[PDB]
Amino acid sequence: NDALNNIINNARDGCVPLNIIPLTTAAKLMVVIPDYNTYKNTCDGTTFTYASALWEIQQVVDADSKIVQLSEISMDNSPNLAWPLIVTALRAN
Amino acid sequence: NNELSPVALRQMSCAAGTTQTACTDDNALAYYNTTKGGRFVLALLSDLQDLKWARFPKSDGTGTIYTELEPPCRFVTDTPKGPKVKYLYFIKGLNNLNRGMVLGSLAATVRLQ
Amino acid sequence: KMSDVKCTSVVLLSVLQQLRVESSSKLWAQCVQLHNDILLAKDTTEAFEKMVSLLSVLLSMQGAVDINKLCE
Amino acid sequence: AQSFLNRVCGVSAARLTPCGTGTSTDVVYRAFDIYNDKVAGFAKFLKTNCCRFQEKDEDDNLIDSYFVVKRHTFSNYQHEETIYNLLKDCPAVAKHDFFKFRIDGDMVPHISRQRLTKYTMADLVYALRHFDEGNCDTLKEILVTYNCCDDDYFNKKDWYDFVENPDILRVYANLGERVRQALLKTVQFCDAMRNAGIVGVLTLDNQDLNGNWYDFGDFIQTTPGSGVPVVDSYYSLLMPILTLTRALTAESHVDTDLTKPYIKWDLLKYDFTEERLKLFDRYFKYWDQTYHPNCVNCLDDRCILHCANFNVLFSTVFPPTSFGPLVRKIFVDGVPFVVSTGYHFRELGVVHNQDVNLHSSRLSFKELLVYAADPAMHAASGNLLLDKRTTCFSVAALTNNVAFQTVKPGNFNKDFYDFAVSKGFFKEGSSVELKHFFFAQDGNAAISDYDYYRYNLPTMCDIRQLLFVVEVVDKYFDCYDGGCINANQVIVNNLDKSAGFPFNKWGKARLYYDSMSYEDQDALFAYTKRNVIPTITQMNLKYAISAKNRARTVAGVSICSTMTNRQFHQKLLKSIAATRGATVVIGTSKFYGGWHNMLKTVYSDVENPHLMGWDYPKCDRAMPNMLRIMASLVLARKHTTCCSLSHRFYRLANECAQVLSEMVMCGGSLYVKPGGTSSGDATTAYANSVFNICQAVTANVNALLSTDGNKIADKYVRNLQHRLYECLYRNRDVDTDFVNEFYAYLRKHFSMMILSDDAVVCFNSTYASQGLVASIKNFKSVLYYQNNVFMSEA
Ligand SMILES: [Zn+2]
Repeated sequence: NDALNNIINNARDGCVPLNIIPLTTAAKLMVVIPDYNTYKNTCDGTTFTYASALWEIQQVVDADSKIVQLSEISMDNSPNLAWPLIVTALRAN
Repeated sequence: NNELSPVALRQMSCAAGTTQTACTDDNALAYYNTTKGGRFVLALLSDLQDLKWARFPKSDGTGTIYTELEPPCRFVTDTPKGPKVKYLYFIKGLNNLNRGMVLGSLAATVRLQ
Repeated sequence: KMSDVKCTSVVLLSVLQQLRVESSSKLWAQCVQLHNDILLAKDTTEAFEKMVSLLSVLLSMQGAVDINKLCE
Repeated sequence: AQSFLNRVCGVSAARLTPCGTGTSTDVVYRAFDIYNDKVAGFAKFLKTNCCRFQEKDEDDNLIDSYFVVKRHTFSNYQHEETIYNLLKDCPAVAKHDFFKFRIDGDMVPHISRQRLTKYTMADLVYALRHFDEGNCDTLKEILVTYNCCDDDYFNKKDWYDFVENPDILRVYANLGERVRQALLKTVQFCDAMRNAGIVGVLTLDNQDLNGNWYDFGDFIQTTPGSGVPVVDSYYSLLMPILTLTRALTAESHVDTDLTKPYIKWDLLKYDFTEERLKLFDRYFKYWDQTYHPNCVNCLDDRCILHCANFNVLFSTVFPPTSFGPLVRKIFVDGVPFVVSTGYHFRELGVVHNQDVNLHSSRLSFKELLVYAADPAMHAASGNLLLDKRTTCFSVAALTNNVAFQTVKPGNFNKDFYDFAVSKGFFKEGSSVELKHFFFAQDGNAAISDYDYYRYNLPTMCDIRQLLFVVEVVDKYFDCYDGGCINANQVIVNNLDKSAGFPFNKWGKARLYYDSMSYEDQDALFAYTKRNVIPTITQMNLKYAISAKNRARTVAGVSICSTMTNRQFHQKLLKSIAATRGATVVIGTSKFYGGWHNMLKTVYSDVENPHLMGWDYPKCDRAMPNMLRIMASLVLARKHTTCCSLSHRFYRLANECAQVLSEMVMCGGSLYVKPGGTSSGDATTAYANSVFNICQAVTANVNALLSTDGNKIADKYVRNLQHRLYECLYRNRDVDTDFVNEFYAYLRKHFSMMILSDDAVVCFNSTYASQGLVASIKNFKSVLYYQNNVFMSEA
């Protein structure tokens, strides 16, 4: 990606620590979630910023890889779900 | 409530000068501690304006050491004819411990101005 | 006595394993819990409790034609 | 009486209330740091030359301030006077006041230290290093005194724990800031005491708990502008508290102010130096041996210890992204790559490769390999991840769906069991009854386990006594030999195991130990003596009988690590493995009466013998880093010819990157391993044993010094202890006479047999009761203050 080549030109020397490359330059985001609470506190709505950039939800699969719409996740449809849902969001821009 | 160290640091006279060769055989006053390794030396005392090197025979007398000195510390002792300028060189890179015990034994021995 | 209960449980969870029950999740959770428990039991009673409260898991399946095996 | 009590209320806040007696002194049980000419130590005496007044408050409630009035010699009264009169300025001085008062016909002098604090920094540091839950009260009374938490907390049992109730941390944390305060005032103090030209030493039990100082006795005069302090008892004792309570956390805020948020280091800044050095020069200024951030510049390893500490401290203030490999883009024949050209550990400063080379056409097997195992390529192209099941800072993903693990049951063996009952077994009430089983584990097994590294903290371990007991432990290993070897001398067993990741997509070690010449392997080895090779690692679930339903994991390491650490250690590892009759007993069969021989060794004439073992609660997660480096250093010590210097230093670096804190391909993703060992590399059981011995010694050192001074009877041992302290703090360099002396003393009264993390000690009984050999309670105390877990006595 250009964005990398950017970020490396911007280097002081051509050396950047690794832990900020997949964070800033990478695209498709995966997220794990254990609970409904953490869900509604951290990936609630249809989008969100995080690491200071926007992200869009695509699909929310679960433990058995069953597609689950962003609707069923009520507070109270929760105790009927395999719980560590995987949210596959995207580098929103 | 925690006393430091009752001392036993001796004082001799020997050789020092300004350069490796300028050290005349008798002009400096060594303060030292004979530790596990011979008469292990700590500090120098003099009256001359500057002495950047010193020379002392070894444990058995093989060679003469070429031990440089500190930018000397300034002070004035008293001799029956008034004040008298004196310098206290240290062997460079000598940590606070022995500097401290040397000052202890010294200021004990010599009362300053 | 009870020692056979622990044994039977080991056989049993092995069965429910090989019947491909782990495609679920929540199943495998409740089962592995019942297992890990009776394998620390202390008194035949609550054992037998967890025992049946498991076994029925298998019964609800339809891989077994127990009407056969009960041939004696 | 009162006129006195009046006359020592001087001019201020006349609200006093003598919690003393009348006009007599007091008797306090206070824990000094003492070292005259005859006694020595850090121990809890009974002091009594003081009258003590508790200053009260308006509304006539008590209030934490004090007037402490001491009575001593006239001559000393003058010394203290002229000194105080020289130095009544640098605000870290508790405002004294002298006077002469009459008791009877006696004109007794009196000094009045004004507004102090009931305790002193001593009581803190002491009754935190030498914990013992049966009676830790002063801890209770401090922690409530400074609003760290309200009394109710303490009755909820397991309040002192760590593996349990780990919220306890935050409680300690609440204190931290005030500790920091002390440091700062002391520096002000030191500067004054220099320019006014004084000499003396600072000790903890002169320190009201706020920050001031007082007990100005033994200082002596000097020229101005040339006064020296002595700060190597002070810090070097204060060291480990400094990262229990996190006294540096008020240093990341927008201006060292709890209110403001944080600084935000721009994501790209990895260097960080003049910061490190500036922090150091503002806090530990009067320290007495140079400090040089990047440990590359250090000399004989011991300077590497004395700077690896300060880094393990200054590194809990910088951000946890700019730690780790430093990638950069290269060109394989006009083709952009990203490869890890360096590293930036949490201690070892910055480290840069030394044979790096851009723009290459065709790359051979060697470098091909060393590229497929760097995580630069792997994570540089993967989906960003964020996990809310752990706390360990995740990093990247790889697949597009995580993988879940499960651990099937065991399977029965009916017949043998049917036999067994047929022989009249398991008939109820038996004293043999099944107890070990094949426990089964559900889905999220791994990560729900690998989470445990959150039990691992940073730590600063006191630097002086460490720089000594490393020498004694060293002495325990003077009967072996090792050094670099060559390919045709390593020896592999069962050359068929796993090969970590990703090399396990292609087969076992048959290939890689096979698809390479000897010269291949020698290029590799004598290469990493000048470069760094960050690696990965896999976690595996064990499947075997047990007795506790938890999980198990074993870190399968990637081949480019073992394939060198072998070559580098094999000679020693054998030399230990095959020697009969010593301390370490790795590799001595228990068959053919070899066991009996083991015992009739580890007895060996210690007069009044008792036997004690112990066990380490969560041994391989909670081991702080410093001790791991200490193990690796003691092993490499014997390499003095094969290696050189920079060869070693990069070799240590390669190990610390490959087993201590590198990424962990747990599950289907990458995390970071903040610390702790890793039970799968090339040098475990040995390193565990060494660490273990380090704990046993440190316990004995404390048990010695901690003892009072003037009840020791054997004048010989008293002169030991005294000599010990002297060699330990005052001195700077080793006393081989003393060290040999000590080692012998131990072998005579505290003999020990060691397997990898599994001990037995046979020790001289009545000594224990006299406290000159570390009985159990000292083990509690050490596991606490420098393994920061709590070793139950069950
Ligand atoms: Zn250094």
